[PDB]
Amino acid sequence: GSHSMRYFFTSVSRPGRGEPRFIAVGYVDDTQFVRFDSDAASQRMEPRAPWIEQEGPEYWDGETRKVKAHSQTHRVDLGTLRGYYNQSEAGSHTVQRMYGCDVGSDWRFLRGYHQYAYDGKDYIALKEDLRSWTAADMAAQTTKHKWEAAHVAEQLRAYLEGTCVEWLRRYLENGKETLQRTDAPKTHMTHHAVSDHEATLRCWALSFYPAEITLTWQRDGEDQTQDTELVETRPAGDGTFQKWAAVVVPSGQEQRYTCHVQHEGLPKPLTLRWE
Amino acid sequence: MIQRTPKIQVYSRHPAENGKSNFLNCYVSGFHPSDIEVDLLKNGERIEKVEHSDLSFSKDWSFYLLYYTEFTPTEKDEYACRVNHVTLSQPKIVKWDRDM
Amino acid sequence: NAGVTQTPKFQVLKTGQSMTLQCAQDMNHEYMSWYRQDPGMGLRLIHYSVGAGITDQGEVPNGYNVSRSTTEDFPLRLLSAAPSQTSVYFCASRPGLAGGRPEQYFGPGTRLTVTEDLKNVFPPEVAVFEPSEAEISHTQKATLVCLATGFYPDHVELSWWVNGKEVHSGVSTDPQPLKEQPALNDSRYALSSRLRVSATFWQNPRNHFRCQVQFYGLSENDEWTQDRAKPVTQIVSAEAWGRAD
Amino acid sequence: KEVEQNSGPLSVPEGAIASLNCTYSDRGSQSFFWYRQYSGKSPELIMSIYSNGDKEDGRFTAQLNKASQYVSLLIRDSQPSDSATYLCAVTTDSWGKLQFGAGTQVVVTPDIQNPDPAVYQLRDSKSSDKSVCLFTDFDSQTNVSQSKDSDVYITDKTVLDMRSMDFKSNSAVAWSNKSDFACANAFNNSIIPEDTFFPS
Amino acid sequence: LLFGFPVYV
Repeated sequence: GSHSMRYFFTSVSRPGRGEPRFIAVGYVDDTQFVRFDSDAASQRMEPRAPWIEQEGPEYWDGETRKVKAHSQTHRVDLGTLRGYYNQSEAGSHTVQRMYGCDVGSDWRFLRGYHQYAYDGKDYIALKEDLRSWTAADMAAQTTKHKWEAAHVAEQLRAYLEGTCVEWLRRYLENGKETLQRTDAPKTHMTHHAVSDHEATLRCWALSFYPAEITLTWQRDGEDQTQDTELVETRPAGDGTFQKWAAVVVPSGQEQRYTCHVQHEGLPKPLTLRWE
Repeated sequence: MIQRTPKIQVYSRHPAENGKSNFLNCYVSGFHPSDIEVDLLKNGERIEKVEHSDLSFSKDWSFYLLYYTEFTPTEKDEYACRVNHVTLSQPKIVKWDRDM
Repeated sequence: NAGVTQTPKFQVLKTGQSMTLQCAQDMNHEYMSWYRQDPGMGLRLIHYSVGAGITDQGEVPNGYNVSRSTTEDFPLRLLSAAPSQTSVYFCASRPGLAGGRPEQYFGPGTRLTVTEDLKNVFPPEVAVFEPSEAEISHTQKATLVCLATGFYPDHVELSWWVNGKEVHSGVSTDPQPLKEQPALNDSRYALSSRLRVSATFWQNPRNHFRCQVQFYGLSENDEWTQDRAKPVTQIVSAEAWGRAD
Repeated sequence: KEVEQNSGPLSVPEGAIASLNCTYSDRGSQSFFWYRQYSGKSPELIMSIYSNGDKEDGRFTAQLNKASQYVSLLIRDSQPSDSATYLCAVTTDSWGKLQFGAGTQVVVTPDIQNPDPAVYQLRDSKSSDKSVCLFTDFDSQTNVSQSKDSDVYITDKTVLDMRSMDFKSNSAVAWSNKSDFACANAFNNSIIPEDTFFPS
Repeated sequence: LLFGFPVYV
């Protein structure tokens, strides 16, 4: 089905300690493909996936140059929002931005996006019409006027509906063996008695790509989020991801308690029960 | 401004068996701000050769970082991750568990 | 409204001379750019600056130094003038990181001629030619032509002026001044223009016709010992009247 | 040769469409521009286009195909005031140099509805020692070859326009000083039609 | 491929 390309940008200011940090990172689905960190040696955009080093010198030079302008808008934005919010200079403050685009299973344009946060809360985002802004506060409005008179949205729409989707597919078919794979979960179940009265059943799901998975626990008939302990989906660090879900069972009822696994690599949604 | 406490999970890339080369992960997520201090521990002594991923965020703007080290487990060695953030009164230690 | 201004329009330099071309920009842009333009290679980048304070070089940096103390002003200096710097120079401004539409704008240009010997500068002689008797007695229209001749550099501006006021309404001036003897690099120039009117406009003798030519040469604070009259920036005009035929 | 643009000159008469082309080589280019530069002045931006398809703005229409890397510009319904050279320019980002093409020169020839090709001789008002041969009113196909010597100086072909008869008419001029030269053999290095009026 | 035209807030 769907694919996406998303770029995440983080700029954090360092009072008394000079220039802000800037990290940018490029994803296609849940695969990191490029990075730039203001701290690392090179001071270029560097590759992070094998299917992208086959881009030539002119890709690398350009990427590096735009990631610096990104760096520079951010560097200035730190002191602009310090200004807007009349904040003290002695405080470290965070700016994040992510833009990107979704495409469907024909690879044609679905959704495009561009949000901005200042200290971890929405500042202004591009609406889904790619025409109009959502300033979160009253300082933030000044940016909205600035961006409306600088025709920002129009340049962004052009990118999101064009260059963003044109490049996603270039990436998607360069890394055909990597990105268009779907990796089935290696399903698994453990049983550990806590005291003498209770026991914990744990549905494991390992070695899957992509990171979209849902595991729901369920007794007898209808389901349960009244006893679900779910961990956040975590990377194994080899491209695949991991998740568990658990329950506090009254003992003897483990026959009618059932686990439910949904994914993209699972044709029929699999169902296990402790045996 | 927002501050969020990290969620720390300490685990292995493959199922653990004593004598197989493997990777021990400490994944910290859900935090804010980015300034986080994370080291890995082989019986309490700090592990030097520890890589980490590039900083990113989730939909709610919270950061995530995976920290990982090549290791070979035994029955006797105790592994743990040590995180420190502003949200903590003192640094956290989360001990690695085999079936977790 | 302004856009991108640059003084001067025209310049003659001798070899070794220093001159600084100035350029300015109303619109709050960050990215400015000097560019020379030439017949053999179109536009070439000299130097550019992507913010106030900072500057970097282009494809032809060499010979030209640049600075950017303010957002607004981006002056180009040529420290020692050289005959290979003879060109048209274009200021060019671009918004950069500050806002609004990728579009780059352009100054109106500075034509610069760098010559080895300053004795080569000549003003033009201007003549007005009266329409042929064969033309009027056939088409009932009347072409006045105007030769501007014997000038270096090609730094001129023709204008026709009837009865006191400037006509645009019947004129074709030549696009480019012609090399009179295209052997020399200091070869002088010639430029023609046409003005056509009706037969009854031409034959009314209250109608005064003048070809006007603004030449751009030496300043008045320049040393000049040679037996010729000093070729300063001046206007040479020719004229004719209406003929009662 | 990063932006290869159409060579020139491209000659079209009034009413015609004058399609221009430019191809570019950086794949990751993001804005595309057409400029207009009348001889002697500065390039003036006429068309910016930012994504695939056609962009319309009166008589101009730019097209963009990023897949085959081609920017076009068609000038629907030509005036003679469209005679210029048209520079295609392409950029990657806010800070990446704008890449100009070389230029295609466009000449809009005018409509002579009923020509009569004519050569005339003009004396001056006072005292400059050369006379003038105006060659005028002719067919828009006619060349004016300057290939004699450096004794006889000829101009190029130019177009005048009066707001009176709506009378667009072609001309060229030849002249020489210390000479034995006249008007009936001043353009016999060129193709003049067999109904040209020489004066007597 | 990154956006070409970021603007200050």
